[PDB]
Amino acid sequence: YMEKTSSDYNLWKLSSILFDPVSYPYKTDNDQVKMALLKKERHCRLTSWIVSQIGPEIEEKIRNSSNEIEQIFLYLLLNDVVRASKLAIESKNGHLSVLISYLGSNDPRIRDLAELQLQKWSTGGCSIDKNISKIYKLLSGSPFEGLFSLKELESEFSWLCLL
Amino acid sequence: YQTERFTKFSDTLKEFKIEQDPFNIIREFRSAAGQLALDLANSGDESNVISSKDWELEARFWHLVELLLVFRNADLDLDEMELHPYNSRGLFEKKLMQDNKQLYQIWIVMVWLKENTYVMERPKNVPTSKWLNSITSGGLKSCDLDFPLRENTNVLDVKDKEEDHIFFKYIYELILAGAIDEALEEAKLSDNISICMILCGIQEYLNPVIDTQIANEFNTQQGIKKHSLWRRTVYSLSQQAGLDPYERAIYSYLSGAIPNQEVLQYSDWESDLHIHLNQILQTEIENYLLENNQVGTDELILPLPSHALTVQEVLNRVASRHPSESEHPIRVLMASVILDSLPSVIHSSVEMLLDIIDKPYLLRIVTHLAICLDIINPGSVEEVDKSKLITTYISLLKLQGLYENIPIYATFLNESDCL
Repeated sequence: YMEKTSSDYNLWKLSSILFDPVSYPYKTDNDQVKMALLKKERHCRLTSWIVSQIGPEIEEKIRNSSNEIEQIFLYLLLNDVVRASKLAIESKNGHLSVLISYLGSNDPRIRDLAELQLQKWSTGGCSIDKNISKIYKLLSGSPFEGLFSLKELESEFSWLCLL
Repeated sequence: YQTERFTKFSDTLKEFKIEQDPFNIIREFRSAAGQLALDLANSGDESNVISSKDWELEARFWHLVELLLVFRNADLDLDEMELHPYNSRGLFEKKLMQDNKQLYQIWIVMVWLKENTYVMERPKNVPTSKWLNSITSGGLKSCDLDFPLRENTNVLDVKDKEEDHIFFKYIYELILAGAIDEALEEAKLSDNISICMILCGIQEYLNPVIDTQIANEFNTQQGIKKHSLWRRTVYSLSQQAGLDPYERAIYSYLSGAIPNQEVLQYSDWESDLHIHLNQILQTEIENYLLENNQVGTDELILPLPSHALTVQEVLNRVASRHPSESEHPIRVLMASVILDSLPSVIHSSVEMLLDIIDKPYLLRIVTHLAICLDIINPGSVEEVDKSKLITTYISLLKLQGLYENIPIYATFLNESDCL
């Protein structure tokens, strides 16, 4: 009963995503499993939706960037791991590219390793590119909660974008 | 003393015929050959280094035989795996390896190949930290692996490149040897965190919670969901020059590809064969996944070859690429075992007694193999062929003056009457 364009529709939709029960049609070995799947599903819809909202903001920002690694980061802002990986590849940033492929697997090894690399840089590290550090911070799993913190991006992005 | 040898093999046969499982025979044959490999090797005339390698080779042969015949013959059929589409790629990979024995065999063989791969000693005096020389000279505006790729390699100090070479070569040897854990340890400890991270992409995704049927092996999700991507990402990385040839080699191996010429030129029969079975395997898995819609279209970034070779053909190609090595008589048996065309080759080398007599190991090995085969698989080798083989080997037991242990070999014919 509402226009898919109206902000109202956004309110009701987001509210549906977070609160309305999800159903998972396929039968599951035990029920704690079910619970886990339901969590993944909900998470995926929420994050697809957030990407729907922040979409144009970021696309504008990518339009105006003059630096490739920054673009790679912005593609990560749209939760597009693959195009980040691709641009990395293309802009000859290959290792990063590989690293990028981890974003969204929650591999704690990779997490503590990324954080480690960041401390080593932030203790000497004569110079590290401003956006590579941002990407590593994403791999760290705690991008504001941190000591190389993206919190300052508070002033450059929609709160929703950082969330 | 060493002219004891036949005893050892004979000895093993004694023990078997007397505790009246037969796979132990071969296991012992292996150990026996290996023990002998050590003897001729340690202190020796440089005429012995040759027959020493022919013993090490002997040993590897017995091992390969054990592995394959154990899997093929101790086949008592277990329970089928019932997947759902919601299941992770990890499970589908597992299912594939369960259901397709032809392909698991390829795995077995690769495992054997790795087992017997040489790895250099761990590099000493490794530096405190990565690219330290470039950092110290000033001129690394970014400390990330991709920086000198973004703009001319002139950025990296010579010594740094030289060290990256030492590292990537060592990691590569470890990867070809199956030493993945050691490779991750080296990456971690040598301040190559990002490379380590690259090595972590090797695993397909599993979630113990969803993929119930492995909620035993795992307590936590692991492995990476967008693997077809990972794989193209790595392969593309592998094709990007201005990287050390061993690093590119690594990424080649990981993507199921064939490493660059600079590295491949130094690979031997075993190494090369390994590389190409790896390729078969990788291709076959990814195809298995496509036939079950467990690959997402977004991830097909790049073209990788889809057509798997057959083990037959890989062998033929690797053969023509390494003729000398290929033609070595125990490595022919190695291949014969791999393809199962084994009694096939027995009857063959049998007719070569009717330049097999010139090399000493051969006539022995074929005989003991034939014995093992008919023990494990009654019927395996033609009755006649057993007769002919033992006949000729026995007459050598006579020429060696070891009549003592001839009855043991007799225990396979009524022809024995004639002794």
